[PDB]
Order: sequence, then C-alpha cells, then structure tokens
Amino acid sequence: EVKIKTILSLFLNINIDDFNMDANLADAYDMDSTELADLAKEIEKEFGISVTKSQFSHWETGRAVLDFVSS
Amino acid sequence: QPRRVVVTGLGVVAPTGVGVNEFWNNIHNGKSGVSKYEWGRERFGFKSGAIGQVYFVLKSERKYLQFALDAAEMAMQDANLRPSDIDGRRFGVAIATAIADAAGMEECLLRITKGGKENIHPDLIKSEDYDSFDFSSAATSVAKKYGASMSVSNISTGCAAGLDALGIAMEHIRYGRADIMLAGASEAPLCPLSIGSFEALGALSSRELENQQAATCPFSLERDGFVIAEGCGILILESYEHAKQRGAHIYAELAGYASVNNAYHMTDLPADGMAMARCIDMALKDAQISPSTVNYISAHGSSTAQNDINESNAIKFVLGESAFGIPINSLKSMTGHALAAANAIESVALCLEIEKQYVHPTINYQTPDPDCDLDYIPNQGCSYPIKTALKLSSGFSGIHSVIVMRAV
Amino acid sequence: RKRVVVTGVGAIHPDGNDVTAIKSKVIQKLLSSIIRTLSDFDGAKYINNRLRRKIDEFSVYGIVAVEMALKASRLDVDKLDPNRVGIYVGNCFGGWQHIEDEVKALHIEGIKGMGPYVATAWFPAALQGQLSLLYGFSAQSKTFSTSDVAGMQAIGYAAEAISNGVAEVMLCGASEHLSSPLVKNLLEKTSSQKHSEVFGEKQPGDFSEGAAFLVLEERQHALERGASILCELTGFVDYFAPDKNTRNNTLEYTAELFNHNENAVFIMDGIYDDEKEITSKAFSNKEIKTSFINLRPYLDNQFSVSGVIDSVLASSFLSESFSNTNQIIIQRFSNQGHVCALSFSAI
Ligand SMILES: CC(=O)CC(=O)CC(=O)CC(=O)CC(=O)CC=O
Repeated sequence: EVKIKTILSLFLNINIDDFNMDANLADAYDMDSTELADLAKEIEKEFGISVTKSQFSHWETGRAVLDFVSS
Repeated sequence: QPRRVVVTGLGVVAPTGVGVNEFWNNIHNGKSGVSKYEWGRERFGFKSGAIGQVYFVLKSERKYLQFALDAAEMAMQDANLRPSDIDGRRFGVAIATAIADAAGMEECLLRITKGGKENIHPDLIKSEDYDSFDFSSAATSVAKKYGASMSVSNISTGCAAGLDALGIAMEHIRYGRADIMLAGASEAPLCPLSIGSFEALGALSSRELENQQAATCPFSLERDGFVIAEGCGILILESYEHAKQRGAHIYAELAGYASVNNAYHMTDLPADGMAMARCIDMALKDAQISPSTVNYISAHGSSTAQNDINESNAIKFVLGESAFGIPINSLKSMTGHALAAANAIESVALCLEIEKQYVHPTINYQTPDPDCDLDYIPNQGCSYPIKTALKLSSGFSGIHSVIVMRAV
Repeated sequence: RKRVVVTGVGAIHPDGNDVTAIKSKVIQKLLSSIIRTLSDFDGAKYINNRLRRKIDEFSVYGIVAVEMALKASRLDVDKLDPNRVGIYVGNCFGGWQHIEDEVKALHIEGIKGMGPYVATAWFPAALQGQLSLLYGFSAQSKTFSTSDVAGMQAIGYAAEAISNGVAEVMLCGASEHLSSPLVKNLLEKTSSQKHSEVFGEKQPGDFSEGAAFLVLEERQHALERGASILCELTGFVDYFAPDKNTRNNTLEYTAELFNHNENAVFIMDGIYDDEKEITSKAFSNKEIKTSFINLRPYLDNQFSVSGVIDSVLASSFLSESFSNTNQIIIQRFSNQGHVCALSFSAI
C-alpha cells in the first residue's frame, strides 16, 4: 500500500516514483540490518501488530513487507 | 628522553568480584558473574534475560560515580601511594566512560515529565540534577580526593574509551608531563534506556536458554549478542624510574598503544578485520617489540557474530601461521559487557594474569565455530608463561584500540 | 617533536553561519539566561536525507563545520592517505534531541517506543564516527566529554598526535546542541545559580549552540602542498586545581606560553567574576604585560565549543586579517577546577 512505499522511499532516500516494490533491498538499495530494524519499528507503529527479529529477517523486498501486514 | 610506563596499582568493581583478591579467585576458577533479571522482560518487554550486575521503580543510585571512587581507593591503596610520595603537579587523572551517568539523566527526564506522559515541568528540576549531565564526574571527583593537579581528562570513545584513557595516560608519563597517572574507565548502563537502546539495535543476546549465564559465549557457534554489564577498572600507571625510587611493586609494563578507525560502519564490523590488524601492527611498532614474542592475547570477545570473527581473522593476518598456538581469551564470558569499563576490567585482569603467570578461560564454550578456529582456552584455565601480551578493544564509530603489555 | 600549523577553520553560530560572518559581528560588538538557536540554517544541502534521518543536530553542526574548514584549507581530500588523517572532537551534553521522545515512550509503550538509532545518535563519539564514514579518515580519533574544556583538550592532544608523528592532518574541534527540551529547561534554571567552588560566582550570560573546527596539520606537509598557513600552534596547557591555593599556582603555567612576549593578546574564559584579578596577579609575578579581550558576553557559554570558536577567530586574526599582534593565547577552565590554554603565533 501507499503507507508502506512512502516509508521505504524516505528511509532509503529514493525517489518514490523511481522506487521498485519487487527489487531486493539488501542488494539494489544497499540496506543494512539497522535500517531493516528501524523499518520494522515503524511497521509496529503504523499497523499496530507484534513484529520480532525472526519475522522481519525474511522481508527480502518491498512486496514481502506487504504480504506480512496482510496476515 | 622517552620513559617506560609500568602498572603499580590495581582496583576493580566487577560482577565476577569487588576488589583484586575476590575478582581474581572467581575468574581463575571460571565462575560466571552473570545474573538472571526479571524487570527487562515483564515491565518493558525486552527479549534479554541476563545482565552482569555487581550487587520495578527508577532510582538515581549514582553507580557510575560510586564505582569510580571505590576502584580508585582500592588502586591507590594497592599502589601504596600517600601524600608524601604524590607530587600534585606531576599526578593526573584519566577515567573514561561511554554513557557516564545516563541512569541519572533518564531518571531526571521521567521524574520532571511524570513517567514520560506530560511535557517537562520546570519547577520539578532540582539543583542536584545538573551533576547527572556531567560526563567527567568520575575524573574530577577522584582528582579532588587525591589532589591531582596534572591534566584531568574524560575520553568517551564508546567501548574503546577504556584503552584510550590508558593510551593518553601512557603518553603523559612517556613524554615526561606526569610521573604518576590514575587511568581506567567506569560504566553503569543497567538502566532501561541503555539496555533498550542495544535491545532495539539487536546487539544483545535474545536466544531462549535454560541457563542465562551461557547467553555470553565468545567464539562459540551459538553466540547471538553481548550480555550487558556494569563495573569499573582503575590502573595506577607511573614512570619506571619513579616506581623504583619509592620501591613500588610492578604488575606489568604498558609498552605501547595505537588506535584507528574502520571507515566501514558505526555498529557493524567487517569479516576480514584489516583495520584491527593494522592497529595491532602500529601498537607493536609503538612498543618497539617484534610480533614473534607475542604468546598471549586478551581479546575484546563481546560474543556477537561480527566481533569474534573480526578479531580471529585480524590475529590471523598479523601473526599468520603462528596465530594457532597463542592462547586467546575473553573476560566478557564471565563478566558480560561493561562497554568502556570492560576494557579497564580486562586490563586489570591482564595485569594479574602476567603477574601470576596464569591465563583465565573463555567459559560457556559449547559448539566450536569453523570460522573461529584459534585456541580460545575453553572452560578450564591453566598456568602459562606470558612474555608479550596484546589487549584488543572495539566500540561504535568503527574504533579499534590496542595496548601492548609486557612482563618485567 | 613536529611543528603544527592551522591551514583551515570553519564554525557556525547564532551570530554567523561562516567564520567571516562571526568575526565581523564580534569586532562590531567589541567596539533568566536563554538558549540562542542558529538563524537561516538548514543541513539539507550539506548532508543527504538518509544520513541526516539517523543523526542528532550536534553531529549535523559538526559535519558542516568540518566541510567549511576543509574547503578553506584547500586539501585534495581524495589524494590524501586515509591512514594519516584523524578526527578529534569535544562534546559534553551528547544528542538528546534525537532520542528524548523515544526514552519517554519506552516507559509507556515498551520496546516498540524506541528505535535502533538511539545507540549511535546520542553518544558524544557519534561525530567522530560519522565524519570517518563520509571522508574515510582512519588515523587515531578521540572524543572528550570533560565539562567545559572538552574541545580545548581536543585541539591540544590533536597537535600532540601530529607532534609525535601519529598523523599528518587532524580535524580537531567541538560541537553542541542545547535546544532539546531536557537540556534547554536544565540550563535555563540550574546553571545560572550554580557557583564554582574553586573559581567563584558566574557572570550574567546566555548560552549558544553550534560548532567550531580547525584543520591542524604538520608544518612540512603544509609547505609541501603550498597551503595558506593561518597561524602556528606553539603551546598547549592542560592542568587541574582541586582548591583555591593551587588555582593561582596553575595560572603561572598559562604565563609560560607568552615567552615574555609584549606584543600578545590574552583571550579569557569570561564565565566567572574573579578571573581578571587572579590571572593578572599571576602575570604580575612573571613580569608579563598583555591586553585583555573578553569574547564571552558576545559569544555566550557554548561549553565544549567555547575556547574552540575563540581559537577559530584567533587563527583568522593572525592570518593577516589589537593593532599588530604576533601571538594570541586563549584560556578556558571548568566548574570542577580545570585550567586549559592554547597558544597561536603568526606566520
Ligand atoms: C545509553 C544509550 O542510549 C546507548 C548509547 O548511546 C551509549 C553507547 O552507545 C556507547 C557505545 O557506543 C558502546 C559501544 O561503542 C560498543 C560497546 O559496547
């Protein structure tokens, strides 16, 4: 959704138009473990659901974060 | 003109033991000082359930200042220094810290905001609260007590601050500014803000365990983070000539010091460990000692995935094929991680190890890691003749720090 | 021993966002307390949004100050060997602005309250690490948090590192952010009434945030690349006074920096009332005759930045820009009873 895409755009400092939802976060956008932990904290803030280290480790791309919050 | 630096006094407040005698006995036998704690999981909801405590409602106990005064008193009595021997102009202090009295600052903030619910009430701010924000409370208080008139400093370089305080203290004595120097570090980070900060970062051990003492296991395949701890280490450094004239007992010679930056990441450490390897090399050039004489290493050993592999590959790069024989240990397996204080406490332990020609073990060694394949002295220690000792430290902002200690 | 020289300076302050703007204002002003914020300042052009998101304002003030200082020095930063460049910083209060809400939310919500950047944003040694990632500087780098005289020690021990031959270049200086609600309410109430047990009562004065940095480098290295040398760092003093008796004896070490020079200007701490009496008496004993100039009423108390910003101005004055002075000596001291001083000489 638009609420997810705006966070990943702001956190990685990419243009929201140019940002790809299917692209790898670690490889393409050189995302580190601290940024992934910071992303997971704001998923807990926005949606209001429990997120642990085992769960957000599998968030490989911008579509993986959308598939989790649906469940 | 350059003068040799020697350790004449030791003072320690650690979870393994308070005082030199109690501290040594526990680390000798390989007894864990790690305690299980309940207020982390129940109140705040931290995955961590282990801390290195020495002895839920918020309290400003001023532990950071307390541990510094206690360790300094023990160190000065051990050195056998008295007003007659001490020349104020040639005697300076260097007590380091990573967060200083953060507990007092956190407690002050929540008190004035009434449990962090409302805005800050100006009227509730007490006159005594300003002392909590003073980073160099430990340095100035000790300097006041024993009349230190030479340079008083507070190095706050994270978890490398301990060795950096010993480093600047060594420079003062060597280049002829000071005769005596009280050096070390004090840390009191067992507060929700400090523990929560690392917890949120994911640097603390979070794996489910039957025994919480095993949560800190350096160079083990099971390791998943460092067990946070509190305490203080104080070393009385002074000139070789100054110590001999008053007939002082010498623990070990502090031969050389070096410090570098990773230029890689703030918290993450690289696998190759080239930066740490360069720091060890420059420390040996500074001490004017050959790497061939190095037969013991007091490693940082936080028990994180990235730190232990970094140090192992760093030692492998400098020594090479000769690295495998050398006993390497981490005190954080028993004490946990006291940040800046851990360098000083391990530096006190290192001085006792060289004196007594004994090497303390790395306890909680479970499954051996294929990557970490050096001698880590697992579980049981032994008598070992130490000639030239290395002491590796690492902290945030990619800071590596090494000191070279030597037997006299 | 190696000769150390100042090649570049950068500072930002409520009075100015550059060294020339600050120097022009203080000269004009030379001819209950509040925290003075910066005017017409934003760190969008200097620092990218990814990095700025995860650092406190004290680190932001530090990076913009270092960038201005390196630009003035005209150093080819890419060609410079990273192993021979270090970063010395002075910071007392840390970075509360970035973590305040997260520390409060931890005690209501729990772990969900505070994120993972609380560990690197708040600590004073954040600035040195942040600089080392951007520029790649790999030599000995330390941070001091000694109350008041943190930045004064940072410059002195950065010069000693160049003297002993640890590094050829050093980015030494200080930075502070005092506008965060916790430290703002603290300084506005407690700091005014508190007296020094060693020195005495405080003068009426405000507080100001910002940063000040110098590019110290080895003299032969500076002459090699044909650098515009502002001044030479000739001496550094770092002592303590546990009581009033030793206090007056310690000031005589500041008098030794002069080398009996009559064409010298003495920049004073300007915090405490009794300074002018005790320091002038120490000079009277050593037969020193100099001009007293206090910049503290105009610049305010900046903690670690205080004394460093003075050295930034003093370097600009001695660089062919009071009448004709060939040496400026700056003094600072703490509440607990430090005595720190730096000596800068012309050509
Ligand atoms: C008390 C807080 O809120 C957390 C901090 O910022 C303090 C801090 O983070 C000190 C530090 O850097 C520790 C290291 O370098 C690695 C040592 O173990």
